[PDB]
Amino acid sequence: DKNLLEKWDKEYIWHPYTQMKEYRESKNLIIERGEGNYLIDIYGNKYLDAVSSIWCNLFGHSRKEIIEAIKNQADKICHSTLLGCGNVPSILLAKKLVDITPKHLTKVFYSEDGAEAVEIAIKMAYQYYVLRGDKGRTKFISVKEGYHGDTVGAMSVGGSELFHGVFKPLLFKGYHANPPYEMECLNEMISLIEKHAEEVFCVILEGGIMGSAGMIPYPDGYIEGVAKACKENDVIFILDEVATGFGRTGKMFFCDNEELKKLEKPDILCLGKGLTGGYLPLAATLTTDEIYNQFLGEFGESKQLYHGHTYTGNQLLCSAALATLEIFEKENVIENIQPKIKLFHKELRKLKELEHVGDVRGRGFMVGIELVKDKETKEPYPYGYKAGYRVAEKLLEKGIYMRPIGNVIILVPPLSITEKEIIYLCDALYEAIKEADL
Amino acid sequence: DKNLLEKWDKEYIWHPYTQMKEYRESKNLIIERGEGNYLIDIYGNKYLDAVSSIWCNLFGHSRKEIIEAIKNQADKICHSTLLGCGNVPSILLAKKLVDITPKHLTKVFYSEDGAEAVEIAIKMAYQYYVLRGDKGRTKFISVKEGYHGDTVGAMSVGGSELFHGVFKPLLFKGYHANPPYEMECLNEMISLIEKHAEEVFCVILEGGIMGSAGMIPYPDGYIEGVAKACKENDVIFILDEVATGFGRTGKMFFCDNEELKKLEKPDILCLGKGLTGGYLPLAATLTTDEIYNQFLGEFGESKQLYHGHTYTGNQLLCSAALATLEIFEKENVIENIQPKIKLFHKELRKLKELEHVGDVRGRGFMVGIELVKDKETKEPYPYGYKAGYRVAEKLLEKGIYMRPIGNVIILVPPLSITEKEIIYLCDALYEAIKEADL
Ligand SMILES: [Mg+2]
Ligand SMILES: [Mg+2]
Ligand SMILES: [Mg+2]
Repeated sequence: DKNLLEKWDKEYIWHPYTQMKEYRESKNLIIERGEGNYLIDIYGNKYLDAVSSIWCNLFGHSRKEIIEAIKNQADKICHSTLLGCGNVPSILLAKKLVDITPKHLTKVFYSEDGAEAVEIAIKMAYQYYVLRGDKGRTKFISVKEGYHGDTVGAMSVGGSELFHGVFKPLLFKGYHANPPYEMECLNEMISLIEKHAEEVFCVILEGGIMGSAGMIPYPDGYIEGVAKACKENDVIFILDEVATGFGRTGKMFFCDNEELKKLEKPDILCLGKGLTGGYLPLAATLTTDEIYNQFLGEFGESKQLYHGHTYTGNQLLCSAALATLEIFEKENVIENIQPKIKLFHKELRKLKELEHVGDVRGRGFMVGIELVKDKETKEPYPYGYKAGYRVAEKLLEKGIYMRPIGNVIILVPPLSITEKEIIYLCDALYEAIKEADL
Repeated sequence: DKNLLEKWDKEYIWHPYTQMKEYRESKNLIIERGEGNYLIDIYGNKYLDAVSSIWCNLFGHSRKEIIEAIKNQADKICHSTLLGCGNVPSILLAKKLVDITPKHLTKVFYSEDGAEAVEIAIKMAYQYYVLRGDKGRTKFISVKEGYHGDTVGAMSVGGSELFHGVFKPLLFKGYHANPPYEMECLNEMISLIEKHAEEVFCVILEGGIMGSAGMIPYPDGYIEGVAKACKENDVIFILDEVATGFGRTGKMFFCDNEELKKLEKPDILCLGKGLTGGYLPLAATLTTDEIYNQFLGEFGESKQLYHGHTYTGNQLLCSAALATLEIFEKENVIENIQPKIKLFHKELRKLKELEHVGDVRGRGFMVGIELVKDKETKEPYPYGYKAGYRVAEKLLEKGIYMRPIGNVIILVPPLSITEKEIIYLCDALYEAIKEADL
């Protein structure tokens, strides 16, 4: 009963990232099923998933290989532990993950969410230095507006003042450079690394684009310059590819970068979201043997990483990821998305001419369109104006689901998006921006 | 394949809570499938899952309703967002969760792991008081040896010195009473609540037993007196039932307690592990409307809880839980386990006679058996001696999988354990303790 579902949703669920007073007043999408690149609501209406269910869905909502891998695994066993035991799917997947990532990344620690992968990276980096005999390395370096998740460790190293600023008494402190967007901003970051090296246990950045800040790319050369500064100063470099990993930027991983490979950076890579093709929560933290080796010794020396929740390496999670990686290989996904990305960027250029479009930016299939009140001033709409949501409302009427962040329209379409869907998406966005009350 | 699986396991996976030096030297259980209460390894050998795959498995490894619920949901859709949208399974499950928990707990915020549920509880409690206009409530009260998970927020409020003590520079600070194990100890805790009330955003405890500390029960009346003290002193009380929820202690939830119900405590309840019957990572944080309502307002007031990772409310996770709750209701689980728990406790009594058993304690199906070098002194075995693992080795020869914590043998059997399996288990433990080098 559709009216009951709507009522129960508003009565019983406290939704993530949502002002519930407004959600309870509106007619919200309630999804019942999915086919291809489309979410289907309880009214039977179809919406193109233009943000990939928040940046995780790679191949659509009815991809048979991943669905069948889950069902086949559930007929064997859904979960048994990695605490002092092993399980088959987690072993096969760990080999695949080591093999598809840079050669210096050789060890796999599993978790469920990108934020937990980052918490684990933080704890490994911190404890590495303690075990290695370093003293006083209790701080970190990151960037303003960076985002790594919403638990306390993730929030500490993030720079998301709006989301996490209220929690400052609970966060551990470090240093934040100005948003990365050679350039004055690289120089600023190198200077911070050089100044604070001996007091810091890591530098952490996202994989070449700041997602939650509104899909802003790091300038070319930026991550490579930071990595080299980390190497020159004996600081661990953590790259968070929770959103960028698995093809979204046009490469398999941002860190598939000859210069980073040459530097053997990052020392720690976090993965999540698209790892399972979007169907289940798995994440991974991959490290160098150098980091792993510090935690080796006799049991009674108490040097092991005392971390790991219940469902670490769960077989259903790992079965979805195995199927995902198998798709990558068998369908030559990275080569096959190249004409689609090229078409997407070509189809976005006309948005630049609209009166309320300040900036069109991003990398591959991760794009933001920044709305502005005045093109020449660059002046923003007030937060309370919900300019991006005004655009989202118009897109919904044209059969497209888009979630913005503040003034930034976000497009993170599935790798499976068709050329026709791309052309439709950008033509609909053009009209939507014109129809919105801006 | 078997030798390669073993090699890849040791080569590529950094296992949770495991000294990898030692794991790489040993022959470790690699699980391939499950049937009923038994894990089946890649050699085809069967092991009774006497710890329920680390305290999550409720009904065995081949429970058709849960497996079928997962498969049926995967044919509709595996995942769409709860960020500003809804999905059907999460709605049906949220109503069921509200309905089966105490009546003052009316709202459901989903996550993947119990540690995240506790981080969310922390953040809700903290931000509640900021929004309500209170100043300086930045500390918490908990207990020494308590355990809430391994992310930074969970570690801060936990009291697990061995696991998390090295991370102290990254943890936010508070007050820890002495382990609840007795009126003297309740009075100590109440006094701390009275003393620090206006500077504290929560008191957090486990649901009636301290798991990771070695299955030590809180005395009867302890939780009730703390809850009453929280009510009388205007402090939020968070109860972590991640391990105790869904029948393990003999009741559906520890907080199904007439006194706690009358006090309308706890204010926030954390659930996880057995929620999905042990098959997938789902967790939930349930709260009162009082807490939820502080976060209501207009969008531009920015009062919403800016928390929620990608896979919040995932349909596969929620489908497993729906099936789980349905089993509870349709098979009258809580009434049916009562003679089995009584049998279990009766069959453990003989262990008390053995030379190296210091203590047999627990609640329902959560039991610890504390090993000691001298029964007269109660002196422990050194950490490095791994006395519990010595016992685990002998149990493994008898077709039983048990994971200890230091000197404590842990038994957390599935709710589906048969009377025959219970008698087998306790007789084998009796012999295993005798055979071990203690
Ligand atoms: Mg590699
Ligand atoms: Mg055209
Ligand atoms: Mg309730």
